[PDB]
Amino acid sequence: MLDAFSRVVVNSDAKAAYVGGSDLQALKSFIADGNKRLDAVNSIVSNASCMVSDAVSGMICENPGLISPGGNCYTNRRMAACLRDGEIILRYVSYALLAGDASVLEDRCLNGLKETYIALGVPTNSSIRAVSIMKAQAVAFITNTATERKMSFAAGDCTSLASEVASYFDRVGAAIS
Amino acid sequence: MLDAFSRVVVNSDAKAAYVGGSDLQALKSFIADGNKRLDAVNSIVSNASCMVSDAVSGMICENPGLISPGGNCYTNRRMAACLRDGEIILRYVSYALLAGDASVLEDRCLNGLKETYIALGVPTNSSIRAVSIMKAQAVAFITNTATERKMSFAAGDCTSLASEVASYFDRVGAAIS
Amino acid sequence: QTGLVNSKFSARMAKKTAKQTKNKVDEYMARSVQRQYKQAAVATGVYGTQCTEGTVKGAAEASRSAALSRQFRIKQRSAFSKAHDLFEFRKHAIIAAAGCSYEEKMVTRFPKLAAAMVLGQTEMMRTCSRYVVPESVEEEYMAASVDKQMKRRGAPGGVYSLSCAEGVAKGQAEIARVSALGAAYRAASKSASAVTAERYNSMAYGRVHFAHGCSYEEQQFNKYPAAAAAMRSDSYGY
Amino acid sequence: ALILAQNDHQEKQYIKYPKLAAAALMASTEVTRACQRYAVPESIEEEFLAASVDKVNKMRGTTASGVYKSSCVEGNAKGQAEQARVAALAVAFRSAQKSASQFAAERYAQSKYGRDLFSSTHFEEGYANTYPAMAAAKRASSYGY
Amino acid sequence: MKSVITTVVSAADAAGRFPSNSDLESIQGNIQRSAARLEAAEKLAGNHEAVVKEAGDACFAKYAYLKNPGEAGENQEKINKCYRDVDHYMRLVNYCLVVGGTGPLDEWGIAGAREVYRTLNLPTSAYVASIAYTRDRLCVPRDMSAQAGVEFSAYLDYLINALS
Amino acid sequence: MKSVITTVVSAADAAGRFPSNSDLESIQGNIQRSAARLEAAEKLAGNHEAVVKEAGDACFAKYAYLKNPGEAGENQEKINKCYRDVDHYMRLVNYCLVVGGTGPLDEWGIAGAREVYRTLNLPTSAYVASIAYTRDRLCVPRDMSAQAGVEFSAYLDYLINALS
Amino acid sequence: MKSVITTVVSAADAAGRFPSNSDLESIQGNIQRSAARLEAAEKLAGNHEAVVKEAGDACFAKYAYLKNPGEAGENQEKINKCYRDVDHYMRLVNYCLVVGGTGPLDEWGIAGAREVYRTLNLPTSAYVASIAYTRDRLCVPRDMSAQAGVEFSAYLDYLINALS
Amino acid sequence: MKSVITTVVSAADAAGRFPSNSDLESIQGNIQRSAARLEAAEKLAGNHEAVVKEAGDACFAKYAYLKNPGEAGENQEKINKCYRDVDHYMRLVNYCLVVGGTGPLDEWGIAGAREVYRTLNLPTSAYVASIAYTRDRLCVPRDMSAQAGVEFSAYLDYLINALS
Ligand SMILES: *C(=C)C1=C(C)[C@@H](Cc2[nH]c(/C=C3N=C(/C=C4\NC(=O)[C@H](C)[C@H]4CC)C(C)=C\3CCC(=O)O)c(CCC(=O)O)c2C)NC1=O
Ligand SMILES: *CCC1=C(C)C(=O)N[C@H]1Cc1[nH]c(/C=C2\N=C(C[C@H]3NC(=O)C(CC)=C3C)C(C)=C2CCC(=O)O)c(CCC(=O)O)c1C
Ligand SMILES: *C[C@@H](*)C1=C(C)C(=O)N[C@H]1Cc1[nH]c(/C=C2\N=C(C[C@H]3NC(=O)C(CC)=C3C)C(C)=C2CCC(=O)O)c(CCC(=O)O)c1C
Ligand SMILES: *[C@@H](C)C1=C(C)C(=O)N[C@H]1Cc1[nH]c(/C=C2\N=C(C[C@H]3NC(=O)C(CC)=C3C)C(C)=C2CCC(=O)O)c(CCC(=O)O)c1C
Ligand SMILES: *[C@@H](C)[C@H]1/C(=C/C2=NC(=C\c3[nH]c(C[C@H]4NC(=O)C(C=C)=C4C)c(C)c3CCC(=O)O)/C(CCC(=O)O)=C2C)NC(=O)[C@@H]1C
Ligand SMILES: *[C@H](C)[C@H]1/C(=C/C2=NC(=C\c3[nH]c(C[C@H]4NC(=O)C(C=C)=C4C)c(C)c3CCC(=O)O)/C(CCC(=O)O)=C2C)NC(=O)[C@@H]1C
Ligand SMILES: *[C@H](C)[C@H]1/C(=C/C2=NC(=C\c3[nH]c(C[C@H]4NC(=O)C(C=C)=C4C)c(C)c3CCC(=O)O)/C(CCC(=O)O)=C2C)NC(=O)[C@@H]1C
Ligand SMILES: *[C@H](C)[C@H]1/C(=C/C2=NC(=C\c3[nH]c(C[C@H]4NC(=O)C(C=C)=C4C)c(C)c3CCC(=O)O)/C(CCC(=O)O)=C2C)NC(=O)[C@@H]1C
Ligand SMILES: *[C@H](C)[C@H]1/C(=C/C2=NC(=C\c3[nH]c(C[C@H]4NC(=O)C(C=C)=C4C)c(C)c3CCC(=O)O)/C(CCC(=O)O)=C2C)NC(=O)[C@@H]1C
Ligand SMILES: C=CC1=C(C)[C@@H](Cc2[nH]c(/C=C3N=C(/C=C4\NC(=O)[C@H](C)[C@H]4CC)C(C)=C\3CCC(=O)O)c(CCC(=O)O)c2C)NC1=O
Ligand SMILES: C=CC1=C(C)[C@@H](Cc2[nH]c(/C=C3N=C(/C=C4\NC(=O)[C@H](C)[C@H]4CC)C(C)=C\3CCC(=O)O)c(CCC(=O)O)c2C)NC1=O
Ligand SMILES: C=CC1=C(C)[C@@H](Cc2[nH]c(/C=C3N=C(/C=C4\NC(=O)[C@H](C)[C@H]4CC)C(C)=C\3CCC(=O)O)c(CCC(=O)O)c2C)NC1=O
Ligand SMILES: C=CC1=C(C)[C@@H](Cc2[nH]c(/C=C3N=C(/C=C4\NC(=O)[C@H](C)[C@H]4CC)C(C)=C\3CCC(=O)O)c(CCC(=O)O)c2C)NC1=O
Ligand SMILES: C=CC1=C(C)[C@@H](Cc2[nH]c(/C=C3N=C(/C=C4\NC(=O)[C@H](C)[C@H]4CC)C(C)=C\3CCC(=O)O)c(CCC(=O)O)c2C)NC1=O
Repeated sequence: MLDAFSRVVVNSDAKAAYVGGSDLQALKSFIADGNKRLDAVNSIVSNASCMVSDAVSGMICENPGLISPGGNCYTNRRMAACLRDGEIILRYVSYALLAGDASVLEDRCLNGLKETYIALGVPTNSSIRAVSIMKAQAVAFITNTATERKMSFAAGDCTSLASEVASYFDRVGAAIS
Repeated sequence: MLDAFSRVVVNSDAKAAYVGGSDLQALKSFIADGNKRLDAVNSIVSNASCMVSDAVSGMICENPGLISPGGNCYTNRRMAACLRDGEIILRYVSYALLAGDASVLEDRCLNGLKETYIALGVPTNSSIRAVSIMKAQAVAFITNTATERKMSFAAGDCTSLASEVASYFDRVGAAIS
Repeated sequence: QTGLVNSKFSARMAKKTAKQTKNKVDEYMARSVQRQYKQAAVATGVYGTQCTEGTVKGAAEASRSAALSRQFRIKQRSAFSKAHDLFEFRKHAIIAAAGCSYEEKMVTRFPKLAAAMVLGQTEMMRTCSRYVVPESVEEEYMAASVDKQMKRRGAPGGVYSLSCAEGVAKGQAEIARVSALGAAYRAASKSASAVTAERYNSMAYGRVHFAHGCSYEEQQFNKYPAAAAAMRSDSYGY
Repeated sequence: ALILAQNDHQEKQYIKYPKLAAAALMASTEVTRACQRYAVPESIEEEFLAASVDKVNKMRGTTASGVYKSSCVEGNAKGQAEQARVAALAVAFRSAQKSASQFAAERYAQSKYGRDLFSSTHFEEGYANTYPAMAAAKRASSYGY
Repeated sequence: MKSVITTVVSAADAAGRFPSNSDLESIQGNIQRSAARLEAAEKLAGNHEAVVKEAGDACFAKYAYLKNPGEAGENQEKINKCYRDVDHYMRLVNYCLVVGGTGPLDEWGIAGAREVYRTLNLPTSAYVASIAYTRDRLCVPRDMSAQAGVEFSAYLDYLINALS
Repeated sequence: MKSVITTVVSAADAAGRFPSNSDLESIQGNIQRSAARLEAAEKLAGNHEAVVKEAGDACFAKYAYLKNPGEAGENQEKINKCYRDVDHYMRLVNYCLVVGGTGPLDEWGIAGAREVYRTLNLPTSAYVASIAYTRDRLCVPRDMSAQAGVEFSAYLDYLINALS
Repeated sequence: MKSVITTVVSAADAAGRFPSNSDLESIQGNIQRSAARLEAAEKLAGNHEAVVKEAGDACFAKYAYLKNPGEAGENQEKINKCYRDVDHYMRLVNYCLVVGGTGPLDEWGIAGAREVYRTLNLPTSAYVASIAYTRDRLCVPRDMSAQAGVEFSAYLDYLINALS
Repeated sequence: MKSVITTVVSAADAAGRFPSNSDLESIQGNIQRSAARLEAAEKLAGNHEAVVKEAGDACFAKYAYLKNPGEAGENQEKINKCYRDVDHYMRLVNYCLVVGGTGPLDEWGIAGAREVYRTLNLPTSAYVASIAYTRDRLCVPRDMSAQAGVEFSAYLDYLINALS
């Protein structure tokens, strides 16, 4: 497990160096953009039980062929599995939202997830739909452009926080396919 | 495990009444001197390893009848096992010292250890000497009257929260005896 | 080029073969069922103290090099002792799948998932060895009566085996000594509602996994539950 | 070539023109990857079983007395023979770099390649069904290697 | 009682270590943000008997079919067991901004709460029709300070998303 | 490795939940302390090889016997190999002051130390004869400030609290 | 307690076995070697006041720096108790000779060793410094035999190699 | 294969110890004891065609009901599958003279032997009849010497104690 405060002490390690005075600029900017970085998470996880139900039904009204027999989401048991793994995925990109590094996920969720939907035969293109539709709600929650919840905030720059939740969300799609 | 935050609400629900503004007499004060709390807990860990050679070796010099054949602490298997459990009564109270309540220690240590102090041969007489000096040193280590060390402090008052280090280490003898 | 045997120098086949991917889908499925049982251990964000790693200056780091080198011994087994616990772990893991055909689809598929789910179900219900101690010598001589019976599979012909091996270096099992005696104290001061399920489910843990028809042994379990909380399978020699 | 021709014209094209019947064999193994240079063995016994057959395939790169033929030869100039070695490993790193869909295709093909041209009995088409790379290393005896 | 600082010191028990500098700096943040919510506590706690008369029927404006013959909110011993119970959930979250952690949430409204709602045959979607109307009744001018309805707002829809 | 957030993100990982308001406040002390806690990063990293010379021979001031044959410091490169390590010891605690958590000093330096110093036959007090010269060479206003200064000594004697 | 004989009973305890013709056959060697190892048991005991004194300061003849205050080896009351420790070391090394193994030394000396020399900040190689004077001082034609000189010295270096 | 060597190294293996003083004298008794345990082995090997034959028909002399139809002696080949099964045991107890423990007997000869016989309808009361005939037929000046006859007898009755 690593993060952006401890990524530099990995980076300074292998060349046998320290945390130099000019490398602090990503991290001195962190603690001042941390007051808005904590203002970003509670916008997401307040509505979180809807976020999987908004998205996986968005795969249902996109593709209704999966709730037929033969589909991987037919039976009443397997949708209890699916909604469970739907809300796993944003539970771990929310960790990297507070951590600022990808070293939370492909050591805890992505290492071998490509191969463990291989033997279960889970259609990986359908899981991409359950990744991107969650991502679309995420950037609309950060920039508050989603229609039917208006949350109070402090004004200022937030345009780069939604820029990185794209980078985490497509990565979990990048490694499942 | 509670803290002094969650100590006071277990009786408020026991009368089912809401936390009033009359209840803010303790809560204005505790957050205000909260920096006066952990500015002494730095001193508690900063003499961790030397503590089990201060009061415990201050016990064998009070009574040398324990190192010869005929003592409970005769071999190194029980020489260490007296001072190994010396530092645990340092350790468990440090969680409770900042907590403002002994809910951390008194379930995981003080409940059950009295009967664990039954079956062994550990003397009731030497069960109270170390807990006084390691109270009376932390009485000094709050007050910085250590005769060979005066460390860094934001100087002023700290003897108000020196009342807890006497109010904590009395229930050791009140519940083991 | 030619074969690896003659007329060629360096190694080949940097490609995950069909057996090699079977191990990884086993391991990912096993880490999931490992972490899922520990979610049942700590059910809040406040840690239950049965997750207490070590309790002195160095016992927490000391538990690391013992646990993986013990796992090295489970990897170091013979062809017989690997074929035995293949078939033996799974039919215990069949039994924990109480009335589910779906779980016994994939427990005959992934033998490490069979291995990873049988022992963690015990640690969820704390129906195992160091989680429940008897109350008097009424049951103390009874609970440790099967303890000398269990290690008969350990040393088969007098000569000891690597199942019950404790330390691989100088001064290792002596930190394991003082640790589990603290667990023997950590088993002594649990909650009131806690301990009144460890006994009343270890007397159900034996009656499904070990009894199989004997109504005499059900008298033994339902009056002495701590004698059943030591009973384990043939795969652990100890 | 007579036992892979689909037409009766294609049969006549191989009988009369011998340089076509040669390269019609060779081109079939390139596209349906049943060469040695495309076969990765999936086990340590197969890497022994493939090694067991090309010890006989290299044994016709020498004469009846054991002196070397002109066929199996890996160099002609100062440094070329070492350059053939550093060449052939990049073939080998890319033979094991196929897609997941193309390892499946030549798995059935090399099994089909061995039991069509070299096998005449039931045990001979048992080593081809079970280990494809052992059947993929069966050369065509007009080479030396 | 899940709290802020009980969540810290337990891994120093669970891995067995001493309190270092890294363990105490988390409670340096328990000075400022601990203060800003405690104004919103008694601002709500003095008036908990009044805000239930628009919170309870906000479900019953939506779900008046629970007053049918043979139902869950049908009659006066169930009505006065309804109007008694709608503020119990707020006394849970009244103590939430007292400690700062989610203590009485995860102690007295989680375990079996999905069970006994189905088992006593009362709708789980009824309380979310009773308490989101309370949370969607925020006028930060006449309520409190600016930030005091930010963490406090996050509890009132936590129970929306946890319970259903 | 271990950070300020690593415990409170694993306290929601082992629980398997999204982060509640308990650990939402956990990063509040991360930003109130960083005003002067990485002050001693490049102040140290701009002055690190002055104090390797200052305290690195102040262990040979206490124990001036090490040049005898048989023990470690008897030739030129072996004491030159010492000065690498006493650089390393405020390397991986200078990492710790900006990491916040106590990860990479345990992950690399302080754990496993008892087993390798026993084998390589060198006293662990012969290290702390150097480290204990450093903290009483720090000045309270001159080198850094006070709240900067408390996060230098309490890492420095926490070192020897786990070396002794 | 470990010896020749208390090994093979606990070996043949858990196997459900009666001691067969290897278990007793190991003790068949343990009677003739007991003549050669208890020849050295009481010559150590009959002259034990020799080794406690001009080896304990000969220990100090290569660790002489402990005599300074600040350290723990400086004054006479910490010589009054200092020579008492090697009295427990010359006692415990005598009792291994009447057992047949390293039983009483490992049970009484090694268990709890590594944690009280360093929490007392005693340099643990100085507890080895006496033993090196003891080893090659016992010559062959004078003190012990040739076959008793080897095995007491084989009992001796167990106290060397376990301490550091 | 439980030998007088292998019984002690596994005891020090699992505890993680070197070959110590408990292990030096444990195999001291494998020369002066095996100065006589080999003496039965070359006596058994040069006279095995007669010893097996004498103990063979001593079984059929006692229980002459094996010849009947239905039992374990009714045909010529079941006569040879009995005279073979004592030549196996007169090799296995020859082998554990050479081992010096129970190794060849307890692993390859008696382990699960009480399942093959009870399923194949073999009277294990006749196996002890055919072994015990030679258990007294040894003559302490004539078969071997008395330091070898107590050795050879002690391996037979251990097999008799097993099957009974
Ligand atoms: C099928 C016909 C179909 C759907 C199901 C649905 C899925 C979908 N939704 C969006 C956009 C949003 N989804 C949101 C989630 C929720 N909205 C709510 O009101 C609650 C709080 C929550 C569910 C518990 C949100 C907030 C948005 C953003 C818009 C907004 O301001 O509300 C998408 C992507 C964009 C789109 O297609 O509209 C999809 C696929 N849409 C369907 O067509
Ligand atoms: C039930 C709670 C729990 C979970 C989940 C878990 O993973 N462990 C327990 C409690 C716990 N343990 C630690 C820290 C450590 N635990 C180990 C042992 C494991 N780590 C290993 O590498 C191996 C070998 C495969 C094992 C068995 C170790 C070595 C540590 C680190 C201690 C040290 O080395 O100094 C923690 C604390 C994590 C944190 O927040 O820092 C907890 C809660
Ligand atoms: C279950 C396998 C077994 C048999 C059979 C047996 O006799 N003992 C166990 C394992 C075993 N252990 C040793 C040596 C030691 N074992 C311990 C264990 C105790 N210490 C603890 O902290 C705990 C947990 C409560 C226990 C049970 C100790 C201290 C030793 C001494 C280590 C040493 O001296 O090297 C052995 C081999 C030697 C022996 O006869 O005990 C075995 C097989
Ligand atoms: C032809 C197939 C051969 C038969 C039959 C045989 O017994 N040996 C083959 C011919 C041959 N080659 C050499 C020497 C070299 N051959 C080299 C090429 C191999 N090394 C590689 O890395 C690869 C690809 C993976 C191949 C094919 C190299 C290089 C040499 C060394 C050249 C040099 O100048 O030393 C010989 C001579 C005997 C020997 O093995 O050196 C023969 C007979
Ligand atoms: C004659 C005095 C016996 C008797 C012997 C029979 N044994 C038969 C089969 C048999 N016996 C064994 C055990 C033996 N064989 C071994 O290789 C070893 C150890 C190295 C031992 C101890 C086995 C395993 C078997 C089955 C396989 C085989 O044929 O060898 C047997 C035939 C049984 C049958 O045909 O039904 C006979 C007659 N029977 C007696 O009653 C006395 C005791
Ligand atoms: C009866 C309990 C088992 C058993 C288990 C062993 N545990 C050993 C180490 C160990 N295991 C845990 C439990 C951890 N794994 C989980 O799956 C869960 C919850 C679902 C938890 C908390 C802990 C905390 C520890 C260290 C403490 C300890 O047990 O001493 C272990 C190795 C030896 C050892 O150190 O104990 C074993 C063998 N023992 C048994 O025989 C049955 C299978
Ligand atoms: C009216 C708007 C509600 C409603 C209220 C009812 N609750 C009934 C029983 C009940 N509910 C709980 C859960 C809640 N009440 C509490 O007092 C506490 C904590 C202390 C909690 C979490 C409990 C514990 C109980 C039993 C004791 C009690 O009366 O409080 C109930 C009776 C149903 C029946 O008897 O069948 C009613 C009418 N029920 C509704 O359906 C709407 C949404
Ligand atoms: C100097 C102040 C000490 C002293 C130092 C010596 N250390 C020697 C060897 C050594 N030390 C370590 C651990 C250390 N090196 C690291 O890179 C790190 C972590 C970043 C640590 C904690 C290692 C791994 C080694 C072996 C490799 C090497 O340095 O050559 C050493 C030489 C012993 C030898 O190799 O014979 C010395 C002299 N010893 C002293 O007496 C003073 C007090
Ligand atoms: C003298 C050459 C040493 C030295 C010796 C000191 N040891 C002190 C205390 C101490 N020593 C031991 C080890 C030994 N004594 C025992 O009784 C047993 C087991 C039966 C052993 C192995 C122990 C366990 C202790 C602590 C308890 C006790 O006093 O017996 C000591 C006093 C220290 C103090 O008063 O704090 C001294 C001076 N110290 C030196 O500096 C040189 C190297
Ligand atoms: C423990 C709980 C806890 C938190 C959650 C944060 C809450 C928090 N966020 C901001 C403050 C802010 N938050 C934002 C963020 C945003 N504004 C937008 O329009 C976007 C929707 C969104 C970015 C995605 C911005 C832009 C600021 C102003 C910059 C700043 O004050 O640092 C502030 C300072 C202003 C104020 O007083 O409110 C605080 C206290 N701090 C805490 O102590
Ligand atoms: C810690 C790692 C971890 C994960 C990554 C998730 C994901 C995950 N899901 C399943 C198991 C499953 N996962 C799904 C989900 C889906 N199938 C689809 O076609 C859709 C793309 C998607 C719906 C959202 C289904 C349907 C099953 C069950 C299949 C079945 O019942 O046959 C499994 C195997 C375990 C089991 O079968 O019980 C895992 C690991 N859960 C975890 O614990
Ligand atoms: C027979 C032997 C014997 C001893 C060793 C001492 C042990 C000892 N010290 C103190 C009293 C104290 N003990 C310490 C402890 C220490 N001081 C430090 O600098 C270190 C951190 C740590 C030792 C490693 C401190 C700080 C005080 C308070 C007075 C002071 O030293 O300033 C007390 C209680 C009150 C007193 O009498 O002073 C005792 C019993 N006394 C004895 O009778
Ligand atoms: C997270 C890191 C962290 C720490 C390391 C400690 C360190 C610490 N202590 C105080 C601050 C203080 N500390 C003391 C303490 C004392 N005065 C005395 O005379 C006694 C010797 C001693 C304890 C008994 C007093 C009196 C104050 C000022 C009053 C107050 O802060 O309430 C302050 C605030 C003042 C400042 O900004 O410098 C800090 C950061 N607290 C923290 O938050
Ligand atoms: C258990 C048996 C046993 C011993 C041998 C002695 C070991 C021993 N010998 C001497 C004292 C002596 N020890 C020896 C013996 C030897 N000197 C050498 O140079 C050789 C290495 C070795 C003979 C091979 C001699 C010759 C003396 C006389 C003075 C001296 O040389 O040191 C002393 C110092 C006290 C004294 O003056 O007696 C001691 C502890 N003590 C014992 O308890």
